[PDB]
Amino acid sequence: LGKDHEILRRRIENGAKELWFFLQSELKKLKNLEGNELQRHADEFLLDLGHHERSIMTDLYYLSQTDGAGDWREKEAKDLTELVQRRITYLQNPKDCSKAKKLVCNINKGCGYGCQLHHVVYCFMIAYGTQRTLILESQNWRYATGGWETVFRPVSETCTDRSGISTGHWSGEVKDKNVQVVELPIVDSLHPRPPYLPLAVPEDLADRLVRVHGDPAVWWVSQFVKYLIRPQPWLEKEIEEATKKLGFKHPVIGVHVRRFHPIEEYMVHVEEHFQLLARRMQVDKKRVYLATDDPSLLKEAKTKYPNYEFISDNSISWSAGLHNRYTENSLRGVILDIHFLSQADFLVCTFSSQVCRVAYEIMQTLHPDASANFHSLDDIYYFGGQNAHNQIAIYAHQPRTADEIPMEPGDIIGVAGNHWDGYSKGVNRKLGRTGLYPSYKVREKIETVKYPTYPEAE
Amino acid sequence: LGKDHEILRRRIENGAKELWFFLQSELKKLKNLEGNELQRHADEFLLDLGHHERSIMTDLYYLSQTDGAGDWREKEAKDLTELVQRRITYLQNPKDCSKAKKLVCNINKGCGYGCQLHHVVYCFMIAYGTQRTLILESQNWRYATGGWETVFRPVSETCTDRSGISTGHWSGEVKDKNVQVVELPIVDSLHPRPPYLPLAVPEDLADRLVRVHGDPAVWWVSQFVKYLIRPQPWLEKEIEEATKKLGFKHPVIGVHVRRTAFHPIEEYMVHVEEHFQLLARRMQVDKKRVYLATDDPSLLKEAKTKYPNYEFISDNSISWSAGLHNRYTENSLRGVILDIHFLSQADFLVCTFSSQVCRVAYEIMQTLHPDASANFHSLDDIYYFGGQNAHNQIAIYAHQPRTADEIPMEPGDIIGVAGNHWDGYSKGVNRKLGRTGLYPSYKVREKIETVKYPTYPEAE
Repeated sequence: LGKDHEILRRRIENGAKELWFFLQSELKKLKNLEGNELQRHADEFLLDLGHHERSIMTDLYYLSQTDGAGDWREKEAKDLTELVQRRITYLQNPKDCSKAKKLVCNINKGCGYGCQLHHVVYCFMIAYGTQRTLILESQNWRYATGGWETVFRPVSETCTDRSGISTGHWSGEVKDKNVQVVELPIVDSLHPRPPYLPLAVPEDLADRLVRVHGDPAVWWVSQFVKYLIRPQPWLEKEIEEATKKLGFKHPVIGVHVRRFHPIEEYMVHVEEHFQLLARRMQVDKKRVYLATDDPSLLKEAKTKYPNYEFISDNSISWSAGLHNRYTENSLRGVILDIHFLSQADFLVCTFSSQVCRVAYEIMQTLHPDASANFHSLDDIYYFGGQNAHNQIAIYAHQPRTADEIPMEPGDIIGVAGNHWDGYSKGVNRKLGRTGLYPSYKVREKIETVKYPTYPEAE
Repeated sequence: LGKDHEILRRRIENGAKELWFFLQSELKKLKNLEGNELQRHADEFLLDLGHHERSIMTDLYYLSQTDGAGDWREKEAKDLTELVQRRITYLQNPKDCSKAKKLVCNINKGCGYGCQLHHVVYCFMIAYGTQRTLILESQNWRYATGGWETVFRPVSETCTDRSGISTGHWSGEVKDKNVQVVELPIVDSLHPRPPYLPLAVPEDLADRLVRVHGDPAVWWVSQFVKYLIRPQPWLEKEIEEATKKLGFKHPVIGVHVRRTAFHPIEEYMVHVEEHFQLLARRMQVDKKRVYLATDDPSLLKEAKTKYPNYEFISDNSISWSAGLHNRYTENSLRGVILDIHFLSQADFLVCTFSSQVCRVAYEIMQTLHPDASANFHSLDDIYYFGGQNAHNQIAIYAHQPRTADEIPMEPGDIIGVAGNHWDGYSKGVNRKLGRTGLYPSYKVREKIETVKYPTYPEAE
């Protein structure tokens, strides 16, 4: 046992105990107050509770790093991603492309870039589960009519055509067993649905992922996002150029405001996380990378928060003007916004937005475990077309109001979202009742699927 | 890293985060309430907070045990005890008693049993640090005039005689280097004071102690209590007989109510009930049992009627099991020994640490578990040893006072702690500023003190 590990564990334990002592005393005094004197004491109470709670979270962070734990998690998370990327590269590059089993995906889904990119991810994951090389068709792509390879590297180096003896639309893995080239439609009306969909994770990787990562579902999704967005050299140059031009530097918190939530809703979580980071590092300046579709928000945020340095992409052209002809005008902004949001140390946004979801997923590829480096103002993490997200009640709950649902340990709860107020909303599937329940009284139900493991990739 | 260790660490982290969400939401609702709506909401707020807080503590307990941590902590605590007890046994049993350096302690201090036992402990710790065999003088002991050896084993098997070529009262370890037999007085007016006193721990054990125990100071004190209270075979049979006669079984919480400051029984039982609610999260509590030791003869009846679901066990004996032993021990010694025993054997201790008896029980409790430093709640004082050196802390987070009763602090300020008010604030002196007042208990860290004790390597 590590000495620092035990010191930190006891201070976390005693810190939470002193917090319980503090809460009982101040709440007792709070009961004998009225009116304006009650307002001040409650506000001072909350300010004192914030620093106390952040000291517990700080010791918890030190605990996750102490006695070689941080180095092991970086090493283990690096081996897991290198294993998956090697499996994907092996699948994507068969020796003879003319006799390879293939799955065809068309990027031209009737939606925006964030939704279109998630379409190819859902394509890629199903291709991975069916042992089919992913062939991406992207002619007349709305963001770059030259195709996908105009911006990113091709999804394969040896097999990029759709030649084969037989071709058919998706109708089932067993039914399409002897169909060489299977065309996959959008997830909206896919039938039959294979098991190779979020939020399940590969059964052969589940034990190692749960040990290393707080949300293995996003990590699995992120491995296909990571492979897809391997940039062409010109784009890699542009990204490095924008980093120098914009002065993107750490520490920095990414904020994505899609437009309704005022800027103050986003900033109260930015200010709170900067106070947390200040407990364990020097914060030279509070930096926020602002990505928004509201052009009047940048000047609103700068004047409302004069002690914050706001970094944002306002360019009307690529660094090299030659690239303006091959990419649609709005592709530059979304690629840069998603990049810098994914590079940030913390992400404040709304997970109902595809753009923040993509940035959150890429963030998981840049750190051993960045599952908690976010705060969404509405939805929890999800993937379009995922199977049902279920939780398991660990502690009993008896409803206080009619809006709450009862829970017994072992009950399967289908969560709709987290209200970030101590309660979550969902359906108790054992009863068919939908309502609120304490968020701490449930745990996540991690699903697994028997994927191919591709032993030849070694 | 172990999988359960990582799952528990995250659930503790996420459980604390959801607690912060819950606190922010409900406190914002409380700001817009009046009268009975405010009272009823806060009470339901407290009830929800308690269960939520106990789930975090429960996960923290599981964290302390996962992936072989519990078994390792037990074997390491066992090795540290057997090492110290070997060193004490080696010192106390020299081959040639006539030539051995000695320290003479007289048990007949003008105070009660708890105070007298701690006097010998303070003797034994100094004798350990000065490499002198402890010679215990206990004739006309007010609890057993036949001597200390009437109840417990003698402190030595080979050297209980006080012969030496020279003798003198304590005048300092340097001046007494050639005084073979040194008489040590009470700690009250001891001059000069040696470094072998609480709350410092031996520096050769300090690293392993901090790694394994939450309060190494009590553990170091408990080693000398453990060696002294080695019972004679008849006392060992009495304790075994009283255990069966009282029905003492686990789980059980020890409660000591000394009333000769007054605390109502509810002041103790709120922490008794809270700890049983905690234990009910990780074990099936067949019955809420309490061992009650008190100097108030009417309290046992009061506790039974006010808490009908509790099984109250207490010492009520008028004599030993074997009546022969009544003739050699004073009547009150039986109750104190049995109370200290069963309080120390309890899974949790609720009392007032200003009472010597509860402190003795808390110290002995440390010899019964790997780390029982947190298995208590005192209604007043924090732990202390009579005559200890200044108990200091180190401020780790800055504090700006809100009221005139608070003191400011900066990281690194040595804080002399006077006590913990158990309301989030402690009371002490900022020695840098010379100011005394309140400060948040979580903003300071314990300052562990070390002393170069002899290590007695020949004892291996």
